[PDB]
Amino acid sequence: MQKEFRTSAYHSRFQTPFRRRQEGKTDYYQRKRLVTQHKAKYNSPKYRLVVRFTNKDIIAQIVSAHITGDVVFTAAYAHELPRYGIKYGLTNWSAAYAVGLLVARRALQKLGLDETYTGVEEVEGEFELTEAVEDGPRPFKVFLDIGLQRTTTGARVFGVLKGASDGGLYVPHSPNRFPGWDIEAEELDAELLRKYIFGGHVAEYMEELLDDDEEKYKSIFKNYIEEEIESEDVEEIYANAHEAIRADPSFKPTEKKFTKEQYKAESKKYRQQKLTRAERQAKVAKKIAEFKAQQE
Amino acid sequence: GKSRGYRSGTRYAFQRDFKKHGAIPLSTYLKVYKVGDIVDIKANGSIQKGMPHKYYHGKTGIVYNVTKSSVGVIINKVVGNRYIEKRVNLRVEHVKHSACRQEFLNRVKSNAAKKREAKANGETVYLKRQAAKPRGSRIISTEGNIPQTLAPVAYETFI
Amino acid sequence: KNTSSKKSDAAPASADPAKAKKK
Amino acid sequence: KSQNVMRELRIEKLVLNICVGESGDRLTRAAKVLEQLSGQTPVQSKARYTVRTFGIRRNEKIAVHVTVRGPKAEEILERGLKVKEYQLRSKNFSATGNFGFGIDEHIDLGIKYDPSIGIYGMDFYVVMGRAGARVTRRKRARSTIGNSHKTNKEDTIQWFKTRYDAEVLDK
Amino acid sequence: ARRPARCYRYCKNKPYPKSRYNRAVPDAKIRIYDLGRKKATVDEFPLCIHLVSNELEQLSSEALEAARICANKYITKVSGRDSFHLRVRVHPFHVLRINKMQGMRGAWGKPHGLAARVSIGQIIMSARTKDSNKDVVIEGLRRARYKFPGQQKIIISKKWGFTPLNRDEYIAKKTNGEVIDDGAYVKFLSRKGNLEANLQQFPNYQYS
RNA sequence: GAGGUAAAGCGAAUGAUUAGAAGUCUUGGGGUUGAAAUGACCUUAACUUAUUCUCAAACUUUAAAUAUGUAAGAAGUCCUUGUUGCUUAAUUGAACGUGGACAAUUGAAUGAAGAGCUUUUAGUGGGCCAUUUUUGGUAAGCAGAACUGGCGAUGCGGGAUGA
RNA sequence: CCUAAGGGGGACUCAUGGAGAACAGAAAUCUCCAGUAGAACAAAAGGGUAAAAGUCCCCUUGAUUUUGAUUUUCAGUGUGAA
RNA sequence: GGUUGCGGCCAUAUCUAGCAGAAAGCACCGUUCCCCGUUCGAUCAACCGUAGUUAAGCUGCUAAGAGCAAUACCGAGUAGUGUAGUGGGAGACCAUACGCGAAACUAUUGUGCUGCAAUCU
Ligand SMILES: [Mg+2]
Ligand SMILES: [Mg+2]
Ligand SMILES: [Mg+2]
Ligand SMILES: [Mg+2]
Ligand SMILES: [Mg+2]
Ligand SMILES: [Mg+2]
Ligand SMILES: [Mg+2]
Ligand SMILES: [Mg+2]
Ligand SMILES: [Mg+2]
Ligand SMILES: [Mg+2]
Ligand SMILES: [Mg+2]
Ligand SMILES: [Mg+2]
Ligand SMILES: [Mg+2]
Ligand SMILES: [Mg+2]
Ligand SMILES: [Mg+2]
Ligand SMILES: [Mg+2]
Ligand SMILES: [Mg+2]
Ligand SMILES: [Mg+2]
Ligand SMILES: [Mg+2]
Ligand SMILES: [Mg+2]
Ligand SMILES: [Mg+2]
Ligand SMILES: [Mg+2]
Ligand SMILES: [Mg+2]
Ligand SMILES: [Mg+2]
Ligand SMILES: [Mg+2]
Ligand SMILES: [Mg+2]
Ligand SMILES: [Mg+2]
Ligand SMILES: [Mg+2]
Ligand SMILES: [Mg+2]
Ligand SMILES: [Mg+2]
Ligand SMILES: [Mg+2]
Ligand SMILES: [Mg+2]
Ligand SMILES: [Mg+2]
Ligand SMILES: [Mg+2]
Ligand SMILES: [Mg+2]
Ligand SMILES: [Mg+2]
Ligand SMILES: [Mg+2]
Ligand SMILES: [Mg+2]
Ligand SMILES: [Mg+2]
Ligand SMILES: [Mg+2]
Ligand SMILES: [Mg+2]
Ligand SMILES: [Mg+2]
Ligand SMILES: [Mg+2]
Ligand SMILES: [Mg+2]
Ligand SMILES: [Mg+2]
Ligand SMILES: [Mg+2]
Ligand SMILES: [Mg+2]
Ligand SMILES: [Mg+2]
Ligand SMILES: [Mg+2]
Ligand SMILES: [Mg+2]
Ligand SMILES: [Mg+2]
Ligand SMILES: [Mg+2]
Ligand SMILES: [Mg+2]
Ligand SMILES: [Mg+2]
Ligand SMILES: [Mg+2]
Ligand SMILES: [Mg+2]
Ligand SMILES: [Mg+2]
Ligand SMILES: [Mg+2]
Repeated sequence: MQKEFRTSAYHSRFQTPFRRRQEGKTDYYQRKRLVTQHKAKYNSPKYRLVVRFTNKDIIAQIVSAHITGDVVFTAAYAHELPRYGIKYGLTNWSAAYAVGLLVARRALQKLGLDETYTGVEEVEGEFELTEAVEDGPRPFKVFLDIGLQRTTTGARVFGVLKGASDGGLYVPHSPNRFPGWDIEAEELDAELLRKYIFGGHVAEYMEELLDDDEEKYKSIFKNYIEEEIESEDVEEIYANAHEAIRADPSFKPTEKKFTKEQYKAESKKYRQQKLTRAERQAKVAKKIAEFKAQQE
Repeated sequence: GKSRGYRSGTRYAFQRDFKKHGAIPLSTYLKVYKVGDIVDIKANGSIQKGMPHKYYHGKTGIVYNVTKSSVGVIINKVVGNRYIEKRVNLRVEHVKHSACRQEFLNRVKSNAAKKREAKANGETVYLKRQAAKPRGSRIISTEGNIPQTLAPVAYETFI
Repeated sequence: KNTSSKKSDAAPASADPAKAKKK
Repeated sequence: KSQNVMRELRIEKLVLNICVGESGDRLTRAAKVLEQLSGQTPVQSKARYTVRTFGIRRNEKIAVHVTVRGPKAEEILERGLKVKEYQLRSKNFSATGNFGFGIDEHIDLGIKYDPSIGIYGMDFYVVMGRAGARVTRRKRARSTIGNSHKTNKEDTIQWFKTRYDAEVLDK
Repeated sequence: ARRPARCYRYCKNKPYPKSRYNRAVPDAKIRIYDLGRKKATVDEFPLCIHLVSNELEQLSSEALEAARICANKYITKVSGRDSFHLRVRVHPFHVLRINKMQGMRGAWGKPHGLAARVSIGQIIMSARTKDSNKDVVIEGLRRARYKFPGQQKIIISKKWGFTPLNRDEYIAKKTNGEVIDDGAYVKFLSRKGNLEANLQQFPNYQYS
């Protein structure tokens, strides 16, 4: 016979964590270190590159934090990529690179720093930082926010990192977390990084799987089969997309099939609504009367 | 043996509030302090750097310096028969804007608005605050409120 | 090779409570 | 619906423990047996504290254990149930829906006997679970499993009896 | 050995209990606080009589034991051992100190005994019994009064036994099915919490 | 704004603490000597659950009174735009400013033999008492603290007499 | 007293209870669940700390240089410490 | 209005036990060549969005639910306290005067609100 643990006193003295920590979504330690600004720069904000991965989507946002809540500057989603020519693999490492490049270009379009700070126009996979222009405004400085996602060399968040850096944004970083970093010989093999930028690993998997298991190739790569897209024309898909991303990085919202009021009215039809006090009092009275049958 | 250390007697003063331990809400790090601001001082026990001395816990002062993570606050402390100007470096976790500014700064605006409106109407308005004055005459209606007579009650034991 | 890492913090234990004889 | 596809019971992991009471050559040979059976390098456990009665000391390498998942876990589990001739007790199932048994000789499993190695007994524990346990094990947004989705003793007992045509005693 | 009680009558010092700071403290002379038929149900002994302090004062554990013994002996001798339930309502938790057992240097005393610090109106002893045994129980406490210093009053309680309800509210809650036995005490019905447990615990609850 | 003492609390954490009641497969034991089955029964003792009496200078959710920090304007508020080697992605800010607007109810009360400032030097550095808070001590015309008022340093009327 | 028990980063979560697994029993090791910290943080105590300040791992020397300002004790002197 | 990403305040949001959830989203889910990390592709890493599911997560509703929050002809102007007397009392302590003024208890009510961006039957 052990003591019941979950007493009323246990609940009384319990201190609930922050709402978004109890959801397991925000690391407030890292958030404090990222967001907090030098008090002698007063109202100049720090800008975060929020990078989040869902099971189907890549979300990249440029955010500054304020007391009333975070405020989005620009945002690029992976589902915007089909507009630019990438329809499948919307969560590749290369799709991450494309989303990072798109958000960088879109932010620079919003600011007006398009002609200045074009970025790395010829992606060869070399490590490079956006250098300031003499006698001109400094490049838009942004710090990377990978959230709760673990830091591994080859992770997809650093694809958005490299894309945003190549898009003209100044994002301070090091190359030892990029795919293709040799940890033993501390130098970056830029050829393998460039391979990863243009979907080289996926194309090589297509080629390696096709001659080793055609049935698995048929199930895994269906969309490619009905589009008649082979490995050798994978690279162009990104290279054109790059160009298209640089041609018009502006955000185009999806035309909505229904209005806000129609959406609200449709959703409001479902979801149960709370009972009035009198209703539950009647329920209690019924339960008391209906308890009368087990008097033994 | 006598003990007189830096944080002596701060067992309860420097405690976190009940069910309020742990991480700092981030509005503390988002507030902006400018030279001349009036701030209340309340030491946070969980941040030990830039922490005030126990004297300044509960004191209010003027910001004179702004640094990377801290502000300098001027406090006047009684030393004998005069005040001495004290300059304390405090991280912003132990600092909060004083709410006494916002009441007086609003009364200045209200007086300015009232003055122009009376000026607009070509009349006069009085802006000085007044203490509560004795109440005027009044008439008490007894419809539904005829006086009920009370008497002191006898002594009883209820144990 | 590989060995288990100490998840616990009872460094100056070297014994444990509840471990009472005759129980 | 209680008859949903994602409510399917299936093995999460199998953990093989050999708690040889000492350190040195014998523990090394137990580790060799475990690496032989699983094909994976096992891991050695250190004593949390010192007990003179058991002849162990703190941080002395006592036991060795290994975790296997997938088809190999299934093969090892049925290989061990053959030694038990498919007959466990009701007391062998925990309230959380996991079960275990312990063999006494490792050559009964069906591996070659070596005079240098000798025979070691072995401890088997199977961790049961339905789909969606990753919620409780992932880094971000970790939560708990709903009551109906929880694994319990009765469901595991019935699933074992159905899937292996075995008998669960209770003496 | 023991000084006269006049040396410790008044609450001059702060409470000095047994703790991790004083450990060599003797035991109180009083160890038993409930006497008579302590297992009797609430309905058996409706009448409650209190011995109440009219002093802010300290009562030694020796005096508590002596008065308890006197009252118990008298009431069991006159009315029988099963005619009452006596409860001592003050526990001696304050440690008195003695110095000599030189001069005033290093004069912090050693634990010497125990006393209960009582206020004005604080109940010292309560006796629940039947009505017909009133004059007996009263006379037991009046004798016990002699073992105490200061002024004490014998007050007949308005309530049923040791319950907080008047002798009329208890009958109302009894005929309404709002009271169940709990051994020597009772449990009352609550209109808060799990409805099913409340209904199960009080089957005879005439709900309105 | 700060505070953690008085009070209060313990079917709220920690620690101390009286009494029953109902329950459990490590019940702690005795009997039924059950042929032995640890599988019942009578019992006391453990724990668990909901209760019960009483407590804390070095316990506490709560939480005073008295006491305490700051503010109540012209050195204020607002508008426009000058300076920098600091800051910002910036034409953003930071600080100091030019120019303009708000006139005696110019922004609570009450008082003010006016406010502010400097130099230099005496004596002193044994104290004691009263109310209240308060520590050691059985206590003391004892010893030791807190705030104030006194005596010392002070006569006068009263307490007969008396710092 | 400490080359880490200093510094940075990362991953993990402690005391304890319940239910289970050959030898294994009150105490060896393994598994799941619960677990507001009931542990641990060199040392006396208090405060503080949970995707950490605790446990483990990796890299290190900021336990470095030049001197000013400030806080406590305060005479607003020194010293110590920050 | 729902959902997601990032949040402010940090339980009216937590905890327990049931039930329900259209659309999109989210999620579980499938695989191991590649970067990467493991005793274990469980976590972490990567690939497919292809084979499946709302069972779980998440969300909403239910509960004389625990907790939390708010309110008060609740208790109570009680306890305490600032100030006063050549007040009472041997004392312990108490009453009164001018002020300030609790906590527990009791009852009732409520159970996240909201900012930026994107999206949806
Ligand atoms: Mg981090
Ligand atoms: Mg000492
Ligand atoms: Mg001291
Ligand atoms: Mg405080
Ligand atoms: Mg330090
Ligand atoms: Mg300081
Ligand atoms: Mg006017
Ligand atoms: Mg340790
Ligand atoms: Mg051994
Ligand atoms: Mg004393
Ligand atoms: Mg005695
Ligand atoms: Mg008497
Ligand atoms: Mg104190
Ligand atoms: Mg008290
Ligand atoms: Mg008290
Ligand atoms: Mg209380
Ligand atoms: Mg017997
Ligand atoms: Mg301008
Ligand atoms: Mg001007
Ligand atoms: Mg006023
Ligand atoms: Mg002078
Ligand atoms: Mg002089
Ligand atoms: Mg002088
Ligand atoms: Mg002099
Ligand atoms: Mg002199
Ligand atoms: Mg003298
Ligand atoms: Mg002298
Ligand atoms: Mg007096
Ligand atoms: Mg007086
Ligand atoms: Mg004296
Ligand atoms: Mg006087
Ligand atoms: Mg003299
Ligand atoms: Mg005089
Ligand atoms: Mg005279
Ligand atoms: Mg005289
Ligand atoms: Mg006289
Ligand atoms: Mg450390
Ligand atoms: Mg370190
Ligand atoms: Mg470290
Ligand atoms: Mg860390
Ligand atoms: Mg040094
Ligand atoms: Mg000194
Ligand atoms: Mg100094
Ligand atoms: Mg000084
Ligand atoms: Mg100095
Ligand atoms: Mg100094
Ligand atoms: Mg609405
Ligand atoms: Mg909270
Ligand atoms: Mg759907
Ligand atoms: Mg996987
Ligand atoms: Mg992964
Ligand atoms: Mg669902
Ligand atoms: Mg569902
Ligand atoms: Mg409720
Ligand atoms: Mg409730
Ligand atoms: Mg008074
Ligand atoms: Mg008189
Ligand atoms: Mg009064």
